[PDB]
Amino acid sequence: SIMSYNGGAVMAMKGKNCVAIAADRRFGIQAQMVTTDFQKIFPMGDRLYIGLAGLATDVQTVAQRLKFRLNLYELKEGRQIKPYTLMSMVANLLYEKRFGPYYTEPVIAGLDPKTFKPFICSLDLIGCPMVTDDFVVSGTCSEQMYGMCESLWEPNMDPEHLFETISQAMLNAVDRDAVSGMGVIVHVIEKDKITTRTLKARMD
Amino acid sequence: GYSFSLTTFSPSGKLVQIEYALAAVAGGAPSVGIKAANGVVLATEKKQKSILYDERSVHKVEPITKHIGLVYSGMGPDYRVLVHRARKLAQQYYLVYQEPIPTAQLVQRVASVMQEYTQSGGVRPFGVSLLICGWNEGRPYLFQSDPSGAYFAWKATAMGKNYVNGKTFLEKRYNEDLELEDAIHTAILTLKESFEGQMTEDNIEVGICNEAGFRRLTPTEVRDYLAA
Amino acid sequence: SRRYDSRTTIFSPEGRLYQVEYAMEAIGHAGTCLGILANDGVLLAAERRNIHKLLDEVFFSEKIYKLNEDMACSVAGITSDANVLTNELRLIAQRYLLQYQEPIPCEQLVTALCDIKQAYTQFGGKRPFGVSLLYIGWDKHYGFQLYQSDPSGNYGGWKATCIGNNSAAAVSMLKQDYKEGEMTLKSALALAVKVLNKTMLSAEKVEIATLTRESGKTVIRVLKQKEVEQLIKKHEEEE
Amino acid sequence: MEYLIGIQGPDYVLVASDRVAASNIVQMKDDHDKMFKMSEKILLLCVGEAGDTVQFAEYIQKNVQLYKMRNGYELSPTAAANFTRRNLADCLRSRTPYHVNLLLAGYDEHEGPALYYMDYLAALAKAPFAAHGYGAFLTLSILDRYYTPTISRERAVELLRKCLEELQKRFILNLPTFSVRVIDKDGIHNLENIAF
Amino acid sequence: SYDRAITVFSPDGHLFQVEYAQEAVKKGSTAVGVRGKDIVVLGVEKKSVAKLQDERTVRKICALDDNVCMAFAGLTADARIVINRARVECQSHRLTVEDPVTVEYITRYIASLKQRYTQSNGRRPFGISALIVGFDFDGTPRLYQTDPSGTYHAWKANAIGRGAKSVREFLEKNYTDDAIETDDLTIKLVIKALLEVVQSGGKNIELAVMRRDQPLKILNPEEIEKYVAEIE
Amino acid sequence: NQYDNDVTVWSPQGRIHQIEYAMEAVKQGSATVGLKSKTHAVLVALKRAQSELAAHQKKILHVDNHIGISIAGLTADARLLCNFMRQECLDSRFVFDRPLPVSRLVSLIGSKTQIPTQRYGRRPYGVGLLIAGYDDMGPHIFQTCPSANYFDCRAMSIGARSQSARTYLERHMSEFMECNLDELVKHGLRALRETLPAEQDLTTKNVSIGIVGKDLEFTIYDDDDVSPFLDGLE
Amino acid sequence: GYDLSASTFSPDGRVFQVEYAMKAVENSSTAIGIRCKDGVVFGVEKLVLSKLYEEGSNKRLFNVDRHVGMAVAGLLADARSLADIAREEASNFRSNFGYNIPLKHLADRVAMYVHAYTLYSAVRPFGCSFMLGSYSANDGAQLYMIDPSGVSYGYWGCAIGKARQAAKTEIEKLQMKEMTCRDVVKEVAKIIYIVHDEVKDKAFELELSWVGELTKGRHEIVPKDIREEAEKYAK
Amino acid sequence: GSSAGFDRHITIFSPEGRLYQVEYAFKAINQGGLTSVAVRGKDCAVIVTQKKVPDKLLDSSTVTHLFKITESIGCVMTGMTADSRSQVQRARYEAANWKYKYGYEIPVDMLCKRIADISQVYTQNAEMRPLGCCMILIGIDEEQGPQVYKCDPAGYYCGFKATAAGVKQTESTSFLEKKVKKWTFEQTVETAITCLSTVLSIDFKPSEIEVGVVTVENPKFRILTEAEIDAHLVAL
Amino acid sequence: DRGVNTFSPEGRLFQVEYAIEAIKLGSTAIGIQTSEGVCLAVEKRITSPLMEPSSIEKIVEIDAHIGCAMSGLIADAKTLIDKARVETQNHWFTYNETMTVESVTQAVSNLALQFGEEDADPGAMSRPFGVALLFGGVDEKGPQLFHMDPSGTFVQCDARAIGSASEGAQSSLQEVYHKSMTLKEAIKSSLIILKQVMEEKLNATNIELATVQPGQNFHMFTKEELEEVIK
Repeated sequence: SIMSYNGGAVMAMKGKNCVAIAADRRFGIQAQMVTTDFQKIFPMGDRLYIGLAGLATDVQTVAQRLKFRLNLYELKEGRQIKPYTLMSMVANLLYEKRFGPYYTEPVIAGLDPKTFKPFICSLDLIGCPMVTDDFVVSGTCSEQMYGMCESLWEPNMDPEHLFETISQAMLNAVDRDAVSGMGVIVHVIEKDKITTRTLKARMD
Repeated sequence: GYSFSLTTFSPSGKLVQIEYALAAVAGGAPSVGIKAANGVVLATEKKQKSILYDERSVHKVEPITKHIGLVYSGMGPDYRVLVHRARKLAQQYYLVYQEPIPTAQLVQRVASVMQEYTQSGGVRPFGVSLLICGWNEGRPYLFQSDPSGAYFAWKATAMGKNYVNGKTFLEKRYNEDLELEDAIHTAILTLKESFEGQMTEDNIEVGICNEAGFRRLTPTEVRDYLAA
Repeated sequence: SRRYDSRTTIFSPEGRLYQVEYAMEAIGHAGTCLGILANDGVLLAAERRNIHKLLDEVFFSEKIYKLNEDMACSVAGITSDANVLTNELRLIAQRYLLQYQEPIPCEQLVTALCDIKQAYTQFGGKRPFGVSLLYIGWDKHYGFQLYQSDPSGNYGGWKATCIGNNSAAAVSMLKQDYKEGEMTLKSALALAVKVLNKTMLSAEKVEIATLTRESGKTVIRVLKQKEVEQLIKKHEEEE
Repeated sequence: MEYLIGIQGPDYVLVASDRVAASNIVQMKDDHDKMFKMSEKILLLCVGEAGDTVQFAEYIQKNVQLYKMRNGYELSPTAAANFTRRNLADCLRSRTPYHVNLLLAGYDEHEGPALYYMDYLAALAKAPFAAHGYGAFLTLSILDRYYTPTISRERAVELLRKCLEELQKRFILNLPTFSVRVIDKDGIHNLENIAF
Repeated sequence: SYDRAITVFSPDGHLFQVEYAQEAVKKGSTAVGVRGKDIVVLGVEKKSVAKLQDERTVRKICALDDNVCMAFAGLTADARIVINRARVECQSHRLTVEDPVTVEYITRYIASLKQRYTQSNGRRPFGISALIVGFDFDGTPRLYQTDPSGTYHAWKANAIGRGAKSVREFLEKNYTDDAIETDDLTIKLVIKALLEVVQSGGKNIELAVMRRDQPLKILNPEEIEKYVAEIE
Repeated sequence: NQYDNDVTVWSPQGRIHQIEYAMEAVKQGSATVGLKSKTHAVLVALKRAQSELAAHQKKILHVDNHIGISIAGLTADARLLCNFMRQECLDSRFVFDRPLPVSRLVSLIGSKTQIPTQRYGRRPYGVGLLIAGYDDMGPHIFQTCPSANYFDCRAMSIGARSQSARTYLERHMSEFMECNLDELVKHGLRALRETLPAEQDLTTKNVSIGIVGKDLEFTIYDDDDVSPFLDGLE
Repeated sequence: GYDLSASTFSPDGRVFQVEYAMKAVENSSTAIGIRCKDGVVFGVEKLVLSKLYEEGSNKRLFNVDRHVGMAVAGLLADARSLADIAREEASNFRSNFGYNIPLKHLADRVAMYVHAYTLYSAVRPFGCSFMLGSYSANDGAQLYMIDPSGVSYGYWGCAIGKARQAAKTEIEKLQMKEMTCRDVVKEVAKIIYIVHDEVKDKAFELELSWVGELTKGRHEIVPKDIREEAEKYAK
Repeated sequence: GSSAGFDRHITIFSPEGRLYQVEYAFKAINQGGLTSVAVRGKDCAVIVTQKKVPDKLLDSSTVTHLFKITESIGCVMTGMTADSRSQVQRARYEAANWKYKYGYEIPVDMLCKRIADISQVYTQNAEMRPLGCCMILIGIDEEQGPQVYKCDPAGYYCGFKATAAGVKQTESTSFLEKKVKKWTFEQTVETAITCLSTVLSIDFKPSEIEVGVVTVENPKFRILTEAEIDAHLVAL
Repeated sequence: DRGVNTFSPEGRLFQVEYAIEAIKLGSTAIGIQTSEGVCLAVEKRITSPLMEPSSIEKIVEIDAHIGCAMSGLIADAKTLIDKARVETQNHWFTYNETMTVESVTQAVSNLALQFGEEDADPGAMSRPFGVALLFGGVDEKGPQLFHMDPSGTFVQCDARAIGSASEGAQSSLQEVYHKSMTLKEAIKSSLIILKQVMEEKLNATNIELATVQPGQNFHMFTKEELEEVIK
């Protein structure tokens, strides 16, 4: 499969007044690991992040083209883009290559620039948006991520509690997947701070 | 078609064609735009003065979208092209961002189209000044795009015939904390300072803009506002 | 078709392009735009022409535009023409950043727009853009920079320069007031106020933007009403 | 299969590649150069399809040289690595896709040494050390076990020998000679060819 | 698209547009060029000597490649376009052919472009004159000069701009085989020719040099002040 | 004045000056005579040599095996139309495997030459043609011009001072049908002599001859082969 | 300078360039058309401007279709191009709808194509008028006339050219509605002879065409016998 | 007013801001010498027009200014003949295109707008001139009843109760004004015929004028015959 | 004002006529055809002494058997010269044989009237070439000398002179020319005539000379060769 060529997995979780986004760090061609610190999550604002799983080349291409459009958008109408508006912009960008699309399934996580209301969503390769009120996953180990997320997620979780839940979810999900792992990075977005930590994961 | 420009620079550094297009707007029917805290109001003189003409047939105040309305001064036929372009520009924006285009965004996109006709080959500049109003993020907006392509933000402005005397009177009655209802009376009062005969329910068109969106008032509504 | 053509892109008897020359006369009547480069920053000071009691504030700036993260510009002349050029500048910077994954150097951005203005005075049969620009920015090759282009596509780097209405009197007052190498942002701002007062001053009649560096990050910001007001009072004390 | 290898040290980046140009079952050349000089302190190592490598490598070279010509300064290792990834990614879904695997080595005055790994699908990855080809499977674990970030230039060359020696005893292909270069603050230096 | 013929013939067989483009070159800054034994000098007269102007961004002497450099006179905006085209052609010649371009090759290409703008629809001719100078693979100093019409010639010493007639005349009775004996007399020759036309000669004279197998060097304010004092 | 610069500008008299200005080129060229019989069609052009050392310019060109032409006016334009005529003739032989009827080819030229006279910027072909061919309807003589009008004639003459040649043809246009080859070629040479001034005469250096008949493919006679036909005139 | 382009209206609302193209049609020889009870008869007074021209050269009567005839007047070069255009419309029509194009539709199509050259300065208006005639078993006999501006009307008797105002009068006298093609041939031949100027113009040839029930709805030139039989009766 | 450059030759603004070329196209509408009148009733729309036919050689059955756009829409052209047919041809195409794309019949006001939009392009583009013709459309609306629209060469259009175009336009609107200031099918037809008659003072005969109508009970557009027109002409 | 394809009242295109007036300002070129070969000569017209005489090239080799001398606007000639070169190279590639002198001239004569504003793309000539050409080569018909001008009209001549002093040179060619001249005699007469219509003292670096014999290929006389012919 083309989507499992490089591997990878991204996750997004909704808390009380915060959101969390995590991803694996392994970059590799088929069964061979090249690096262990490949960026998958990209900042699209002060409190707006986007995770990208799938073909490594498309992950960088879509991430670079999204920044191009986002930059122009913010200059035109001097204001930070809203979480929901960024999802539409990405969908549009993905649906443009309807017949021969990018091989990446983005995950958006962030807070609104005026109300700080948690927002999480995930789109498919052709740009089909899907907003949820708990969590969204994307990657080769999506089945394992669902299992972990479904049984661990709790409504109204505080930043500390939210971080632990998304950490255990990703950690245990990537350990049951061969082409995913080599480290986990987590971004916990609050109202006045962004905490970024790397987890103690397996390296096999 | 021609590939050269019809609007060029003169010795003094002026674009005569654009300046001659502003003379067409100045001889047009008077238009009034007033921004009063909780909304915007657009009013225009619609005197057909011939009796056979069906008042309801055409309209001067047109909705560009659910929250944006439009008014003009100058050539009517040119205004129809801009209104159709503005409606297309708004729908295009909504197909990409899935959210109503901000009034400021639409005014820039429409002004860009008007600037294109002052530099392209084989075409003359539009002979119509626009007055766009809208409501986005709990805030009233009032803009004015002229034939040259330039646009400004206003609180209250007059257009068309006798606009110089319309602004002075508008500035002597405008108040910061003014409500829509009271703004609809000053907008009609400034329109009645050059209405020659008697202002009726189908003699002038009024458009209001608040948080519920843009809508064209009706004869019944105008009648009640005209009595007071 | 050959009788209505005004021939905008052709040479004249003395070897001069008339259309370009006429477009530079339009920039001489526009609002004054001045630029002063300091050691710790660069500023832009444009005189507001949109002055009216019924005029709303809405935008964050009327004459100053942010091109990208580390660059801002000031236009002069046909405002509608300036809207086409500023949008092209942002598209040029975004294109460079999508290709090299790094900010575009100040001179490369100005050169790309000057190549577009040069093309309108050579072929196409269209009138040129009647707008003069002033670029301020910071790059990793030459630090703080101040550029200035014109309708013909010509452009040059300056230490301090002024364009628009009464730009000749400002330039002459800038030469006898500028200190090559020993100019600070605070002292640069004072010089800008003394130049705008001479070629004219209220705080609503002017717009001031500064571009400085803070923690390996460019910061562009327009001085506030109060922020400028104080400056104007301090120049009155020396007068 | 061709072999590429790069090792980034504290303030230098060492690169090496095989010098064999083979057709069907015979080595037509034994002293072929797979390294392309992009600038004063930038080296591009390219391997892959017959005419694709040179065609792609020379296009990138011309543009990087053009950049300096009109700007005065040279493109940095990072900017050059992104420029070449963009170009390669634009041909991926195009009519004529370039099937080339490459390593970009360079030295920036402010960023220090840099080593970039780019596969044929145009995925750019920065690394302390990287390799390309079928011989990368037999030498990546050797680098893993002995590479340390503060490795000296003399130790880097010794480490490279071990990898090249592994190919002589384990690889089925015949790669006798290797081109060895090093990039630092002074520029690109031509080290003695390692032969067996 | 604009397809109107801009340059056409006149009653007495004259191309007015090309003659008007050459009139613009006479109003431009003076640029002299001298071809020495093992050195090539390019001097230009900085008309605008503003103290608030960044001198590095208004230079007239550019570089087309590692062995070819050039100066111009006339419309500055047109020169840039031409220089950028010549730069792209140099890299194209290094791609297809596996060697550097000769000075005449790029001069021929720049002249070819200029001529094309004098016989094309919807476009005026370039209003500049170039003084291409450089070295070939054998190490021979070349000095070519192109004009708006599209005709190029190889010279020994040439000046273009406002005071080109005077400089040329002065150069005619000053450029010998003994006047360019070394790498200092050639520089003193270029400065001498520029000094008899440039107002307040000294700080208004930028000049770069190019020696065999060597990049391009631009003498600064101090280096050029020593040559201006030496003369006296 | 204001109605003689473009071809798309009708004058107040219902004329197009530009089209008439292109007809002046045909009258400034060397005379050419084309006459036919019941089995043959010939053309006799008076090649003129401006310079004394220069060679007389060709006037008769080859189009096909059964079609030949004689130009008058603009040389470049004549080569432009000739190339088009050859193309059409080659098309017919390729598609229908047979010679393109002279009348059909003449109509094609009329269509192509008309387009330029109605469009802005374009100009009319400044060349007069004398087509001589032979198809299933016997020998033909067609005359085309810059106004895109073509006529089927028994005998024709165009070029400078060809009114005398034209007048001579009318007096003898009754014995051409029965006229034999040599007699038919003498009448054309005699008619061409009238255009020439009293001083000079028709030599073998200033006369070209194109002949096309039933079993005779379009042939041209230069200097040596022109003698046979020449020798015999008075 | 209001009459230099076709895309320019004059002060009194007139397109002079279109009126100048109709002035060229008035210099041409007179062509007349007459529709009888079962067909249309065409007659042009072809002016032979040279004795070297072959009898039949520069014919002003064409065959746009098997059932359609076309009589022209004005610029022959322009008229020939319009004849080609009419041949295409009729040919295209048959390929699309599967049957012969009605004369009214052919007139409409060509008239609209002629009207397109009277709007811009990029081209010039056609300088030639023409009549279209055809006969159908169900449609009957039709006769249309298109002028330089693009106006096309149906007629009973029509004339265009030099003496079209004098040839029209001599056409109203005849009762073509109750007449027949065979009898109309002579009538038309006589009309052309009366209006022909013999004091200003030179010599001319008589061009006669007809379509109707006698030719089985197919347009063709009037036979030599009939042509000469009507030529003697008109003399 | 004043003049500058080529304002009187092409569609470009003049010193006073007027389009002289468009003004000259309105003067070309009266070069046909005819006059059309349209009156709106309560259950119908009436279109009557001068039918001048001088020569008897010219077939009068082909000289009509009344054209059918669709099955429910009819119109009357006034001005340059050639321009009028061109415009009518476009209207038929615009109406057929609308039905194909949207699945329902084009409203009369929408067809008028579309035609007016096309006429406005000639006023902006300088390469081509405006048409010297006028159009008046009548028809029955699904939920509005009979309609009467008119669009001129300037690109401007409108809805009317009663309108007139041509040489006799001013007087026709002055007479219709009084008629609407103070209507059945018969009353409407008579009113339109009267207006045209009194304005020209010629006492129109059966084959001197053409009448086109549309009713609520019979939306299909049709042209009254000579006998039918004579039946309404002998009742006034 | 008028278009570039505007005919005059006489019947000549203005543009072409104006381009023929520009050919009477360039340096004089002389062509002579003999049985031993064709010889081409042309004055270099050196403006200043600082300019390199070799940089000026008025005589170019179209092919091995074809030479070409021009006059008028030299920059316009380069466009035509390249077309002639490619034309002969295409012929060789397609028919494995050399192209005749008449064929080459005709192919280059087809670009003469290929200009015009309207109804044309970006890569089209806006005006006609202001230059006259003199083609001299050797084919199956022996030595040949064709002459092409701005109107696209080409002819054949034994001795033709183009340029500012062509009128004067023509007379001298008619006086000193017969149909039995040798190649060496043609060269001598060429220099003599060229030496009378000049302003500068004709030396070995002031003029250009080239011959095309049936045996050897197109050859450009060297300084020594030119100096030994001036004796």
